Amino acid sequence: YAGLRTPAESFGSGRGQAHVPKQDGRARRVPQAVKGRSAHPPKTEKDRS
Amino acid sequence: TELQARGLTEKTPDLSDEDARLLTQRHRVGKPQFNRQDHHKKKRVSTSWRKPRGQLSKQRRGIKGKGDTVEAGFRSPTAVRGKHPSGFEEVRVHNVDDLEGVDGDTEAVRIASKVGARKRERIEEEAEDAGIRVLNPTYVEVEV
Amino acid sequence: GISYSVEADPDTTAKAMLRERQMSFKHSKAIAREIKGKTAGEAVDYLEAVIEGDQPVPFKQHNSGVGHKSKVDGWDAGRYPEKASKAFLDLLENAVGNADHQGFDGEAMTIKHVAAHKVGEQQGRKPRAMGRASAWNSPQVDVELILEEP
Amino acid sequence: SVAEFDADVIVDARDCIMGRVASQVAEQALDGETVAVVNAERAVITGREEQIVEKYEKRVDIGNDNGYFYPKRPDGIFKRTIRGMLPHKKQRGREAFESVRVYLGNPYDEDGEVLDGTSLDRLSNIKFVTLGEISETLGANKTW
RNA sequence: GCUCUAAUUGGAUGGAAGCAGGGGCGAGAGCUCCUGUGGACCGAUUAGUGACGAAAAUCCUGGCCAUAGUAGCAGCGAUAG
RNA sequence: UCAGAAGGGAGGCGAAAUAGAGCAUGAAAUCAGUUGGCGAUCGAGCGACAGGGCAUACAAGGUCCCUUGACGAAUGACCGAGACGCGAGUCUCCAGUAAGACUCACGGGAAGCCGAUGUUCUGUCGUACGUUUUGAAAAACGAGCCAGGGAGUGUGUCUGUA
Ligand SMILES: [Cl-]
Ligand SMILES: [Cl-]
Ligand SMILES: [Cl-]
Ligand SMILES: [Cl-]
Ligand SMILES: [Cl-]
Ligand SMILES: [Cl-]
Ligand SMILES: [Cl-]
Ligand SMILES: [Cl-]
Ligand SMILES: [Cl-]
Ligand SMILES: [Mg+2]
Ligand SMILES: [Mg+2]
Ligand SMILES: [Mg+2]
Ligand SMILES: [Mg+2]
Ligand SMILES: [Mg+2]
Ligand SMILES: [Mg+2]
Ligand SMILES: [Mg+2]
Ligand SMILES: [Mg+2]
Ligand SMILES: [Mg+2]
Ligand SMILES: [Mg+2]
Ligand SMILES: [Mg+2]
Ligand SMILES: [Mg+2]
Ligand SMILES: [Mg+2]
Ligand SMILES: [Mg+2]
Ligand SMILES: [Mg+2]
Ligand SMILES: [Mg+2]
Ligand code: NA
Ligand code: NA
Ligand code: NA
Ligand code: NA
Ligand code: NA
Ligand code: NA
Ligand code: NA
Ligand code: NA
Ligand code: NA
Ligand code: NA
Ligand code: NA
Ligand code: NA
Ligand code: NA
Ligand code: NA
Repeated sequence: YAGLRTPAESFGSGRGQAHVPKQDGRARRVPQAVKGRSAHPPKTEKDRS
Repeated sequence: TELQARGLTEKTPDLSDEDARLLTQRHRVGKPQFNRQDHHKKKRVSTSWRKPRGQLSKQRRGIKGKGDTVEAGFRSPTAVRGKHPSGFEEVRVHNVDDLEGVDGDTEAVRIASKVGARKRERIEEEAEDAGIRVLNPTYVEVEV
Repeated sequence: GISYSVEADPDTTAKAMLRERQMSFKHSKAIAREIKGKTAGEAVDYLEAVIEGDQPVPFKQHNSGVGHKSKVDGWDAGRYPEKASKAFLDLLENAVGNADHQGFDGEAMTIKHVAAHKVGEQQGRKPRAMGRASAWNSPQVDVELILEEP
Repeated sequence: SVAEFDADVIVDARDCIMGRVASQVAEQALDGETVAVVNAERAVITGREEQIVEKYEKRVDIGNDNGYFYPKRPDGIFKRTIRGMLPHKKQRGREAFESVRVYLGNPYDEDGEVLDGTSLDRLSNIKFVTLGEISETLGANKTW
């Protein structure tokens, strides 16, 4: 759940801003966002044997 | 009181006639800078070469004046490729044992930057004695 | 802050600095430019006339909308920035005092080096219409002065 | 104007075809020669006077705020004709052009020389005009 | 070319990494040296490992220049010194 | 010194204070001052390649210029003689000769000298980049600038391959 705990929403068009989820005026959750989730992270379920 | 380099700094390799010709050719022909397209137009774009990928890229399309693109036709002659300008082949040296097997006729030695002065002093004396030029010699104070 | 950007001979020179002055950096740049090469005493007399409004300081760089001045020579735009001028007077009073204490003749020493540097901003916000605020900031200025014997 | 130009060549344009002279004067000036064209008013343009005059009148007429400043006088017209045969915006071109001067009459002591191929035979031709005539029609003040 | 693991093997307070400026090699990705700064760590070969390479997404965050000594600090039936 | 528990100067400590307090290192964008080059008659994808000028402590590159000579691919003459053409000119011989890029040798020379680097000038070519598009310099879309961040991953099953 790292980077996913946030109800950040995108405003969509009309503010002259990219459509990126924001909460309290800061980008959140998406992998290109600082504090956003890791897109393809290491995973415990991987078989390393 | 003047600065003088340790070792045989004037030593030159013995090259076959054809190698010396190819060395002279490489030096004469040279090559383009092969800097990345438009690196001079944007500070965030550095000179390090990247193949131009743009469908419309002038350089990719081979438009004269937009710079040559990296291609095998540009490689230096096999015989001379990688030689120091002097014509020596370089051998990288981290210590005294590294000097073993080095032919001071065809090879000069380059002491790694990390190697300290104490070990450098020893490497440089052993190299001179073995007839091997040090490309990056210490400069020491000596009389006029 | 800054350090002295020019080397100076302790025997032939005296030094002074202002730190973090809240005053126009643009005015400071213009003043430095104009007093460099003057005698300490000359600079003092100059700045006092600026404060009185008898002498314009040429604005050669930050000139937008600035009205022309007849006393400006070889240029057009000038102004009378008294605040920064007063601070330069403090800078000169210190420098000349430092100099006197070292046994030089302070007023007669040449200004070898004078330069202003924007060392920061004191930050503020100004409420605007439509529920937004925008920057309302104060420049912070260091200036170095090196006096040198003729 | 009255400045005493020192010319390696003095050309007499009297009864000569303006463009054929200009072409030759252009090439010489680019070749390093300083040139004075003399008796410009008596220089000649072949063809039908009425269409010739319309063309030059159109050039006086055209213009705007940015401006098209076309000379009415015979020396001016000749000068401009030569400028059209020089890369006068490039450095070597502007230099050549400034090495050329055109004169009404002949301010020199010596007669000029007649360039090969430029001379018009008045006994063989009635359809042509003198620059002087064109200028008068254009409204120039006649000082020659 | 990047990370960390392993084996083999090296460098460093007689100055490691990083950084700035500069010299050499490679078609090139990039390698390497010198000087200054820095003041404690750093490689090479082989076999692995992967949160591994950016000029772009009205991309994200932070910093910063021009804009500019510019707009506003007048306007309101309360013009106030 | 100062209105001064500020700040500045001088001084002290320490290997170091450019370790002086949000103080290890201290990039870029960028600012002040200053150096080199250009510069108030002149034209705009900012460059690539070639060539000039001015500038350059050492180090890590050491080449380079001129006369002569040797070698000498393709190509390849003048003049002269003979013949032809109304003429521009051509043919035959001199002759595959002289010449001919690179490379080398003798002699002489350069030390801002050669390379290289900064800037500028001249020549040739040149309307960014990425994307959308049949067609983009586009009056199609995106970005003010820089740094850092930012996109084929795991399990299961199936099918190939080494
Ligand atoms: Cl290859
Ligand atoms: Cl400012
Ligand atoms: Cl100004
Ligand atoms: Cl006009
Ligand atoms: Cl032109
Ligand atoms: Cl006729
Ligand atoms: Cl060769
Ligand atoms: Cl020989
Ligand atoms: Cl993939
Ligand atoms: Mg996170
Ligand atoms: Mg290169
Ligand atoms: Mg760049
Ligand atoms: Mg070392
Ligand atoms: Mg060393
Ligand atoms: Mg105004
Ligand atoms: Mg409100
Ligand atoms: Mg090994
Ligand atoms: Mg891309
Ligand atoms: Mg931002
Ligand atoms: Mg404005
Ligand atoms: Mg009233
Ligand atoms: Mg620090
Ligand atoms: Mg001028
Ligand atoms: Mg369409
Ligand atoms: Mg990155
Ligand atoms: Na939360
Ligand atoms: Na697992
Ligand atoms: Na200005
Ligand atoms: Na004036
Ligand atoms: Na005046
Ligand atoms: Na005609
Ligand atoms: Na006109
Ligand atoms: Na935006
Ligand atoms: Na140059
Ligand atoms: Na698109
Ligand atoms: Na495009
Ligand atoms: Na268009
Ligand atoms: Na902005
Ligand atoms: Na990635």
